[PDB]
Amino acid sequence: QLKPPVEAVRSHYDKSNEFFKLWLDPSMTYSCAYFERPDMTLEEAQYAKRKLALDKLNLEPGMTLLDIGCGWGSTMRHAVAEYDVNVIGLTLSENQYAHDKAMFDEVDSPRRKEVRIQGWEEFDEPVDRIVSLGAFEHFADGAGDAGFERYDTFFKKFYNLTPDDGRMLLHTITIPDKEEAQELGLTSPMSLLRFIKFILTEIFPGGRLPRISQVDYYSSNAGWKVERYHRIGANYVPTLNAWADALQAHKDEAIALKGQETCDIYMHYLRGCSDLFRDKYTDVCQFTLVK
Amino acid sequence: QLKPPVEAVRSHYDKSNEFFKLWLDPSMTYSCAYFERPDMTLEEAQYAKRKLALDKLNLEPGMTLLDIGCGWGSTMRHAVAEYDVNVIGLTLSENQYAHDKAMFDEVDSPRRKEVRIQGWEEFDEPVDRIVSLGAFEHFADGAGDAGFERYDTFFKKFYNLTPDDGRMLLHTITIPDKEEAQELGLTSPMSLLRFIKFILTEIFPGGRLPRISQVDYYSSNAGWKVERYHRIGANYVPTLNAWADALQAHKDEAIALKGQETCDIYMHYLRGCSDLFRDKYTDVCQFTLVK
Ligand SMILES: CCCCCCCCNCCCCCCCC
Ligand SMILES: CCCCCCCCNCCCCCCCC
Repeated sequence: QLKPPVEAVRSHYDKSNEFFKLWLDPSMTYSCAYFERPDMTLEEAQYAKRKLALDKLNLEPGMTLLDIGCGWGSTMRHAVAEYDVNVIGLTLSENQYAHDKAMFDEVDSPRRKEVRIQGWEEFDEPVDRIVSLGAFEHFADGAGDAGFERYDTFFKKFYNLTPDDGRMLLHTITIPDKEEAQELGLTSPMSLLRFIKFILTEIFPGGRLPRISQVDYYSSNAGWKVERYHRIGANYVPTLNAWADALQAHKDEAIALKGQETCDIYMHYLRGCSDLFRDKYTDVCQFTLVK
Repeated sequence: QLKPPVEAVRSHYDKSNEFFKLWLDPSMTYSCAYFERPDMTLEEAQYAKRKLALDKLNLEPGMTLLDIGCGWGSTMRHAVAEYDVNVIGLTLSENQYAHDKAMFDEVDSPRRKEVRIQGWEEFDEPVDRIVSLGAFEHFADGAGDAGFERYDTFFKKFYNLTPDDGRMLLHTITIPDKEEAQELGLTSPMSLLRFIKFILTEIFPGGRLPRISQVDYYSSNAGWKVERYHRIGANYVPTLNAWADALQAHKDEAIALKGQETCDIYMHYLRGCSDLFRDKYTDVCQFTLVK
């Protein structure tokens, strides 16, 4: 069976918790926010995003929630606080794991709070609901076994680990399908091609963005149905600008911490990606998957 | 002023003359062929391509021809033989220079035969005609001063080094303009994006493909007029398949020579690029530039 893209993932997310601390919001949510109201700060928007997702799971207290690619815990920690469920978080980052583990010590609840350095490929317990925010772009990747063919194992797996009322909220960056790209009038100048290369080179090695039809094909092949396609990628512009701005604001702390080049790399990364979503070149979609 | 992309260029073209010898035609022409007649071998097609270009220069004997990015000499060596002009060749490859230099010893003529390790940025003599086949994609590159803004220096320079009847045959891979890409129905799946990244990573670091309108803008800004746009990119499929096939044919010699990975890399490179032109994602154009 499958090998998790450990080293690829670690090269990014294990860059330094203090480094990310500088420019992420306070909840350290590392995925597209949700400006449900025009006046939310970034941090309130991250809450709104977490909420928005968790609400779709029809969670009841006592249930077990699996969070795949649980980042820095915000989603788990929020799922317990606001829903009273037990949570299991999957991550491949040592830093993220270290931090979620400690962040758990703080607040208390009769609910289970587990973070693991485990891949979805290796998970094998029964759960009630599933959430994954901004991790999916790594699932087509593997320790030398990459391929969208992997989505197939994925959806069939977690269809089988969940009850008959089982639900999955898959939140992920996407790219337009043939028909829709044409319809958008999308075009790929040389600057853009250089950028993606830069991204796949300096930021997210082995990352693969799905087309909605890919998520359909493999999900339904497993028996899933999409109760909703919530396209919300426009929110990534405010998000990404916020991150970029904060990083710039801490330019001197950041150069002090992980170096000159990295400020440049990440500023370039953050500024650049903003435009991708501005231009509708990329999107973010939240699939509500049911049986 | 400008610094030539020496190390970027050397990383590719200085891979090994024996290595390229294995799969290039016998003239070792490293650019899109021209199957002027359906039955030409690759080698005859390279001649047809060289001819096709040189014919546009209205060369007379005694004239001086500058070949920019003269590759492995085929164009120079052909320009003397069939036109009786003196030739200067510019290259940044040590291997290419070594080889053209020796290849010159062989055949003889009262005509000057010069190959130099010099950039177009550094050239400063007067010439009658100018040819450049498959080098142009490196002109927007520089030793830390890349940018299409460079084309401006280029065209203004060689407008000034040539007489009033001066002509330039610019032969280069291109990419579609906005309007035309849309019209072609072009689309950039993830596989394609991964590929370009692979290309700009493992094959042609810093390479930049022009849009026809870019060549127009900068050329005319210098005073040039395009007497013809000869689009001939479809020929690159036969060319690239030929190269790929030959390399495969010599798989064992090649693995013996520069290693396992490199056979893989270059097979992947060659096979892959073929499709780019098959799909009209990229093109090849020959600009006849006049005053
Ligand atoms: C080529 C795509 C690489 C895979 C995407 C990994 C993003 C994982 N989410 C957390 C970070 C989101 C940063 C925004 C990415 C925008 C492009
Ligand atoms: C991203 C583009 C890189 C710059 C192009 C350099 C090609 C210089 N010609 C000689 C080699 C031609 C090989 C075919 C290239 C097809 C893509």
